[PDB]
Amino acid sequence: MFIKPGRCPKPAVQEDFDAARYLGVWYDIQRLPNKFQKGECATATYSLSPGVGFSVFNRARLANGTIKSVIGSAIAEDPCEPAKLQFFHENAAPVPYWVLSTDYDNYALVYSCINLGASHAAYASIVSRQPTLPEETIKKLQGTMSSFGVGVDTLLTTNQDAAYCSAMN
Amino acid sequence: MFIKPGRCPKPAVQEDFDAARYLGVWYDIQRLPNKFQKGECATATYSLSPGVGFSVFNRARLANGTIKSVIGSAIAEDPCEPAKLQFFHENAAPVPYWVLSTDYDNYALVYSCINLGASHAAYASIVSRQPTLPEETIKKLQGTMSSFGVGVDTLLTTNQDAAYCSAMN
Amino acid sequence: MFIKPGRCPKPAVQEDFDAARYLGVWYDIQRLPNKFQKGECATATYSLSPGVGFSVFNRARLANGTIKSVIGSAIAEDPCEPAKLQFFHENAAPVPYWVLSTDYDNYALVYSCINLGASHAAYASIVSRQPTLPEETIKKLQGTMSSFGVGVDTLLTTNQDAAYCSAMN
Amino acid sequence: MFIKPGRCPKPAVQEDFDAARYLGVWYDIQRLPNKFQKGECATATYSLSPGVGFSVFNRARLANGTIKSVIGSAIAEDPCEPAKLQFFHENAAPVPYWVLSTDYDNYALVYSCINLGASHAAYASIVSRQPTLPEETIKKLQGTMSSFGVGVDTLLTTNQDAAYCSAMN
Ligand SMILES: C=CC1=C(C)/C(=C/c2[nH]c(/C=C3N=C(/C=C4\NC(=O)C(C)=C4C=C)C(C)=C\3CCC(=O)O)c(CCC(=O)O)c2C)NC1=O
Ligand SMILES: C=CC1=C(C)/C(=C/c2[nH]c(/C=C3N=C(/C=C4\NC(=O)C(C)=C4C=C)C(C)=C\3CCC(=O)O)c(CCC(=O)O)c2C)NC1=O
Ligand SMILES: C=CC1=C(C)/C(=C/c2[nH]c(/C=C3N=C(/C=C4\NC(=O)C(C)=C4C=C)C(C)=C\3CCC(=O)O)c(CCC(=O)O)c2C)NC1=O
Ligand SMILES: C=CC1=C(C)/C(=C/c2[nH]c(/C=C3N=C(/C=C4\NC(=O)C(C)=C4C=C)C(C)=C\3CCC(=O)O)c(CCC(=O)O)c2C)NC1=O
Repeated sequence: MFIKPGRCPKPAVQEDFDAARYLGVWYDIQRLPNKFQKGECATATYSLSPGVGFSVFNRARLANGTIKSVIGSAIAEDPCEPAKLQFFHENAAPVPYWVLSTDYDNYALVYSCINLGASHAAYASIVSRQPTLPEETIKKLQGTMSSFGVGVDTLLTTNQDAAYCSAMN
Repeated sequence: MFIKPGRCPKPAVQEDFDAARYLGVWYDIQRLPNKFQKGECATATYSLSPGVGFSVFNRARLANGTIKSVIGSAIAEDPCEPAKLQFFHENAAPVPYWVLSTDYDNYALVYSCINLGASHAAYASIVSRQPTLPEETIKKLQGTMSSFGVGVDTLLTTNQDAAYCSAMN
Repeated sequence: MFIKPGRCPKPAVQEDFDAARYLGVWYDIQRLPNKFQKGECATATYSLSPGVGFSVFNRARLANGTIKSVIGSAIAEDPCEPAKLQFFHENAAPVPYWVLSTDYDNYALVYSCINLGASHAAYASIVSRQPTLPEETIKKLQGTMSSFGVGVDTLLTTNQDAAYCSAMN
Repeated sequence: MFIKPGRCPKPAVQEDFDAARYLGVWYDIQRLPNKFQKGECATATYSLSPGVGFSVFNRARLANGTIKSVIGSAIAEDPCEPAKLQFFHENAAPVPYWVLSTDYDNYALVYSCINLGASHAAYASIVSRQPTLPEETIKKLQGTMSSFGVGVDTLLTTNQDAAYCSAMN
């Protein structure tokens, strides 16, 4: 995660967030540097749960070409704030997952922040329904991140090159 | 939930709890009074989840013969404490669910407590793999409940009459 | 605490809340029924703390003329939300304390809610800098309470009779 | 804080922890590397609170000779676990503080852990009533830390040199 001074901000989340339209495959496009990051080509696949919330299956391509995957469950602990989710990954403690912005069909902006006293740890990701996203959409989502203090200059562009990422197919 | 003096106790939970063996159908036998309890003939069905934890489907027979059902998800937030679950029901805030004692094939004793300052609210339930449970097992589980301050003569016996409950089939 | 259907509401809190001006003595005027309420003539005294937040000293007149007192600490866990405090009483688990409305020199409306699955438990109190408060102010604060579902005809009027309460002096 | 893979461990805390005997001045002797650490010569001063818990005043000597200090409040949220404290520092989010071991008159071992998904952030400190502690006591407290996975090889010895730390007097 990205660690820096200050307490977690509380940005606005997506209004009338509809988890049913958020299901399916998302590609990782851009994100904060992540000390724990294993790989490239990252996707998140969200699916139906017979309980509440939805199920999570994330996949990434390690430098050696091995695919690393993790399974999880996503639940909105407050049903009146359906965009403020808790993610329960196998063998992980619970972490927050906030959908700050999505149009369901093209893009989403996700934020996770955990307080560490007078510092905090964050994930922040731009994702896409495709392995790329238009520069115009990226710049708008970067504008949203700068409005709660994310340094857009620090964001890393994920490797989604078709040949490099072919091991994912 | 039943409101009583004192902060939540912390009873011992089932050693080496195995959620796989805990899945399937449980019948409500006896429980604490519950002001918003709907119905009798109550069952809990626990099933596989494609993410973490397991999925919850509870059913009860309302007075006019309708079956009320609720969907939920159960997750052990700490995998080293697998008998201390959080239940996430549609339309409810998270509640704890502690498996105090089970032999998986006959009985379980479950407890849930939320602190209210110097007072608390609790659920406590004896459940069975059949619509009845032997008196000797009920008595042993009442003894466990009395060891952390549950009053035995508050417990209600659930109506599990085969004719009254036949709408459940 | 008073148990009712529904999950906790989230009423608006006092803008620009200034704990320094909120210190000193407050008299209980009206509150929700409270099964473990001890006494009448209730006052809350808030004082400086050498750490963060402020210190709490609550007093009430028991039926046999003894004064019951409790010590606590109040901390706003998020300094950007200074009217959303946590109160830590001797012998109690943490409880929320939200200053919904105050003019610092006459009245305050305080609210505390804890979720119990699909139901909740709450405290709600109208307090005054004097042992009485004008009817017009009581009526306005009842209107605020009714806007998030408090039933006005549940509220109890605290005994603040100068002769009955004289043991408090 | 020190960040590494895995979830927070839950080590045993000091039995019958008595906050009254823990009050006064403690010197920082040894601790985990701390990405947020400002200075050397660190002391913690714990004092009476008119509310619950105790008040905190920490001081350290920066490389330029300026003294940095912070104020805080310490509260045990569960009165039955008085060694498991929450520390509320001015402008910080709440952080845990566990007294793992103390004899009140010579030494204490303190641990703080916050989960970051499949990693965690920790503080771990050996403190003393004096600017030094016997090697025998340090080695015993290091044994306690190794028993829940702390790498004693990573611990840093705090500069408590009388001449360097004279700016603290
Ligand atoms: C932004 C919020 C965000 C959260 C809450 C998050 C948490 C998170 N992601 C994980 C894995 C993972 N997370 C991803 C990918 C994603 N995960 C996503 O939330 C998204 C949007 C993607 C990208 C498409 C992958 C591929 C893994 C497994 C490999 C790895 O650990 O890097 C893990 C578990 C690590 C483990 O088991 O070792 C956590 C706790 N990651 C995030 O980026
Ligand atoms: C002891 C722990 C215990 C917990 C944590 C618990 C929680 C719990 N049970 C619920 C419903 C329900 N719970 C049950 C039944 C059960 N529920 C069970 O956990 C068990 C063991 C049974 C019985 C076999 C049923 C039938 C419903 C739906 C009907 C109703 O609302 O009463 C709800 C939601 C109510 C709503 O949406 O209005 C909560 C929060 N109930 C408990 O009894
Ligand atoms: C509305 C929020 C509200 C909160 C958070 C609250 C909590 C609260 N009040 C308590 C006691 C008490 N609380 C009060 C009085 C007050 N307490 C107040 O917060 C206010 C505004 C007054 C009144 C002026 C008194 C007199 C006691 C001690 C007597 C008693 O236990 O009833 C206790 C501890 C009980 C014990 O140790 O047994 C709690 C948890 N009370 C509330 O009314
Ligand atoms: C081991 C638990 C432990 C906790 C919970 C802890 C938390 C903690 N210590 C802080 C400051 C501080 N903490 C210390 C010192 C100490 N603090 C102590 O808990 C102890 C035992 C000492 C040492 C004697 C000092 C001197 C500061 C202020 C200067 C600095 O930020 O380094 C801050 C606030 C930083 C700020 O306002 O910028 C936090 C959150 N530090 C810890 O070491």
